[PDB]
Amino acid sequence: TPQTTDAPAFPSNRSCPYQLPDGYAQLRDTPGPLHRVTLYDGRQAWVVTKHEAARKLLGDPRLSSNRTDDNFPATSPFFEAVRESPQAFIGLDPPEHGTRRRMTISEFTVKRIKGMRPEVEEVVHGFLDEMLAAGPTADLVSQFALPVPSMVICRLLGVPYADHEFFQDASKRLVQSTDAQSALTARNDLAGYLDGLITQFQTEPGAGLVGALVADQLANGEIDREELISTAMLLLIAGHETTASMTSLSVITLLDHPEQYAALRADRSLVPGAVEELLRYLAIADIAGGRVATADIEVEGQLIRAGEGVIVVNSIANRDGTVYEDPDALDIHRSARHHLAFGFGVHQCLGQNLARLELEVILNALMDRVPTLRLAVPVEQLVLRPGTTIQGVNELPVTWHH
Ligand code: HEM
Repeated sequence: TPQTTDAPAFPSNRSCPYQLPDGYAQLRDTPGPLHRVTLYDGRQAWVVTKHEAARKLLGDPRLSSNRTDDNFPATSPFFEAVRESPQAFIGLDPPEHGTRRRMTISEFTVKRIKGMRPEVEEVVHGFLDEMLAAGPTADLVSQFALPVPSMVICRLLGVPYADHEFFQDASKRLVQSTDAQSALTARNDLAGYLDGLITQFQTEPGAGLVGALVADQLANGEIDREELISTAMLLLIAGHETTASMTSLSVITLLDHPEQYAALRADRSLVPGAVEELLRYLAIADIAGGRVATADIEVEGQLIRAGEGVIVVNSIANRDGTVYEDPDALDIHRSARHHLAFGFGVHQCLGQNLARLELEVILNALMDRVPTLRLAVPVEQLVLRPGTTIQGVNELPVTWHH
């Protein structure tokens, strides 16, 4: 009995850190902007598998971001936790979405990211000093990839870095949770911590975004205390986990393309372009594109009906050969313009330029301070996270010149 299905199981896991899962390359190859998939609980949904339809759909207000909707395309138990938990603005639609997002934008402006560059370099070179002095081998993840953006986002938010063991652990448990209870637990841990910080700030105003939200919006009744907790938690978790994942994966990927990595070292003006290429190619938040239709939507002769789930899969859309010639080839010299690693439209990544600055600084610093960096293990021995979470590795053994 043939087992071929026209709604394959989704998501799928990467077998190579920088290549689409076999299932996804297949989805990519099927003509038409949309394909049926079967989600973990048996329910069916659409995935968007082409670049222009991804942009169009991400821009269509008929696709809601409400993750508490009964028909939201839950991809794992994490989403069961999401569905019964309070929502940050990532799960809101206009006009509510804008009123919350605009409370946070001031920290992420181009001018502000510019003026973070000296601070990001200090943090990066700080953790490099320590790692290089500490041993001849290291886990790049715990010793460098994670602490750097952790310290940077903590200062932006006004979250004390002194508490980093606690909130880094809770962030991991939440984002990488495989069951709903573990996710709810990690969320509750972070929420109680952030609640304490809020009270503290009400007594003694504090620095950072959390400090400003407490002194301004909360005091005016413009945000709920619970919403402020959700907002700070989103930025705190996004701020840690995304750039950390890009760092480890970029290192693995560049070391597998030595000719391009050498070109990069020889001409640092190539770094911003290389960062855009690595973003396109690694697409680490590739299912952070879930939606539910609130009205019927016609998509090139296919119909998304009201109440149906839609996942905009940006890793697949980033490998659209009609936009990126030889899409599965890493090319730090290509134009990776218009890529969807950060989404598109009203929910386009708030932190995108912070992430870009961090990755530029990091790559330049590794090339400068540790040009002999190499993996301490074969790529094959690394353990990749599953396709239900942010892509990456939890451990990355590295070594360098003895
Ligand atoms: C390092 C690479 C990063 C990638 C690939 C990435 C990816 C994405 C994607 C695909 C979305 C769209 C979600 C959707 O449409 O539902 C998003 C939204 C978001 N990101 Fe990023 N992100 C990154 C870094 C960051 C950083 C460093 C922050 C710091 C706070 C951040 C904060 C956010 C927030 C708050 C949203 C929600 C935006 C909204 O709903 O209006 N991200 N991200």
